[PDB]
Amino acid sequence: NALKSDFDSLRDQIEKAATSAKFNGVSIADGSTTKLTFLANSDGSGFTVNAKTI
Amino acid sequence: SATAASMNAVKDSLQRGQSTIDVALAAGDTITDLLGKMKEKALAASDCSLNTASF
Repeated sequence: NALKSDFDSLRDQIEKAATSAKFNGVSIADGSTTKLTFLANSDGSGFTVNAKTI
Repeated sequence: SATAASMNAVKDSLQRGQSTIDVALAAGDTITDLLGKMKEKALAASDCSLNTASF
């Protein structure tokens, strides 16, 4: 039971840590979106960063 | 000499044309500056990672 409680505590810690990794309301670690594209060129071309849900 | 007096009349029309085109050129310079700024704003707004508040 003690080991089970330790496991549960660590899992809840993981969830808390993962859900709070937001900057400006968007994140690449929660799984809310599939990718984020930033500006890469003066003509509108994009730099794509795929989302890595952790 | 009548023709020389007529040329004296022509010079005024040419000067008025100068003034009109100068006004147009000043406005055009301002407009080109504004168009550059508009292009920058439109480029910035095309980013897909922006909030609803920055758009």
